Amino acid sequence: MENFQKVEKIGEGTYGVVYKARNKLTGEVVALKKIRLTEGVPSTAIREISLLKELNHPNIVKLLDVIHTENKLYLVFEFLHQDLKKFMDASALTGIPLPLIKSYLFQLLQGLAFCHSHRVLHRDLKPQNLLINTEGAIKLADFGLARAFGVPVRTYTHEVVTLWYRAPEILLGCKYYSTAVDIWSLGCIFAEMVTRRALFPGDSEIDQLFRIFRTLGTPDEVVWPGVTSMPDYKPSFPKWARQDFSKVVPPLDEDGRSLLSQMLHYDPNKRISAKAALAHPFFQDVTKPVPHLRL
Amino acid sequence: VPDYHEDIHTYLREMEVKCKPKVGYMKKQPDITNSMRAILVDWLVEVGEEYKLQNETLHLAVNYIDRFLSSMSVLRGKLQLVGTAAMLLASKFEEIYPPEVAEFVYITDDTYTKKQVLRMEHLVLKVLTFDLAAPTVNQFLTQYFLHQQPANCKVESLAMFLGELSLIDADPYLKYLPSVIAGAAFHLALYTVTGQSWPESLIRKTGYTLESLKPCLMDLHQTYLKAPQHAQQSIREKYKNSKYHGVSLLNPPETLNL
Ligand SMILES: c1cnn2ncc(-c3ccnc(NC4CC4)n3)c2c1
Repeated sequence: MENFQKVEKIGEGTYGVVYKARNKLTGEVVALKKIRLTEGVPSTAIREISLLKELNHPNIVKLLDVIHTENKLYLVFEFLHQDLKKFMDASALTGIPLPLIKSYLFQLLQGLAFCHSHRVLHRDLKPQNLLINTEGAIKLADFGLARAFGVPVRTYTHEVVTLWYRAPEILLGCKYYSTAVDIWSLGCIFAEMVTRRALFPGDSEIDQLFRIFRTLGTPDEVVWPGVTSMPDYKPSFPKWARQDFSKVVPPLDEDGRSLLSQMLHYDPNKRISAKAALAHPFFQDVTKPVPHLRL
Repeated sequence: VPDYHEDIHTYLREMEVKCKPKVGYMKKQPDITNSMRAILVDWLVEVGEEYKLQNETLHLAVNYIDRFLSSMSVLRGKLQLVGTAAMLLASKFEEIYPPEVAEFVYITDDTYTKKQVLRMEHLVLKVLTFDLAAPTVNQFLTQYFLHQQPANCKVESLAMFLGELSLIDADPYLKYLPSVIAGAAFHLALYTVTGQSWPESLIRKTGYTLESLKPCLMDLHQTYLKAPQHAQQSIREKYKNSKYHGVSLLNPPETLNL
């Protein structure tokens, strides 16, 4: 651990503190993830390492080294400058240009496609777990709640996942996760880059569910076979009408809406996969623009 | 969704080679026999039941133990500490809410201190070079069940049972990759319950012809037959339950007509 120079805190979070650091010998700049050590090695740290070690991809953060002492455990990442949320906050007045939104989404979908085709669910995609550099890249980060699904992953009864990007199937109390929950999250992020505002900013689970309904309509058995049966569905749910996606995402072309409606599809089984979305017309003209970031 | 299933199979198939223990390690271990390990794995099945853990946890735990022993000389009195730490790591990796360490201490009749179990955990991680995302006979059965027409729980429950039994006896089941043991498990379970065979689709998916599965399938059929005599009886007990359709009380066929 002595070959590393701490530079500054660049990240927070419950998982641990993230520092920008410099390799005193090679010069390489890195992000260090500190974990204090009493229940042994944290489960989230065990999953994050073992899974990232499989996933070498340009749109997944590179875990460079894991350095384990007795009393401390550091995860050494390739450095990235800021996260998507901080960039979004900064683009509030001017907006993120559509050429870049497309670029980001395209890459996000490539990261997720590579994850899912290596049996890895991210489970917690949100703008803060997505890292951008000055050169146009965006990468999937934080894999503490990530899971391998060689065997189908059962859903926790107390979903520690973020509220706003949560898929309807979870909120309605389905038994298992599936790749669909990662697509849903991205959908919501995609809409957010477009609208400058969070698409479903709920207070509670029921407020999050109702917000999803007011926009996309309240699902029935036709649109979602078996929805009524689901453990947390209620008969007394309001029947809201599906809204015009041109009023939900005004500045998006037809393909953009086409794609967004498909990522925000109700039935997890019919919802688009990351693999398929890459082939969607929307990306026919995809470029790789540079963002304008701040210190 | 279907789109990834194929990519995942081919990936697991690639990975199972990588995360696989050395075939003839027991002979290089000068203080543990196959028996000692059988006694350990069976105990972990008891542990699994006691804490209502996924079977997948057990399957992982076994892979960790096996790879650990594949490169570390271990004395017999410390084997359980190896077994324990592995079950803790498998639990942390797989389970939703894993059991408290204090409790993996508790199930060893306090043979080891809390500090001993935690130090072992860190050492297992070291030797396994953090690579815990191992393919299991279970992960492979899950993929195969999608190819059923239609889904038959007795078949699944039998395959699970059959493949679980394979964990106990290092002889002969280290010889085979999880994907093979799973394939042998599946056909044997399906043959017993429905009378059908290793389906044409799965042959195409796996590349395994039924004839290619014969060797493994021969040994598994034997394990199934001698199941009630075996010195380790936790799995048979576990699979007597109504939940697993009481599959361990189904009589094996005497010949496999192969
Ligand atoms: C948030 C949460 N978990 N987590 N793990 C690794 C990273 C990471 C990797 C690479 N660069 C950065 N820096 C970013 C904060 C700007 N962070 C990160 C960020």
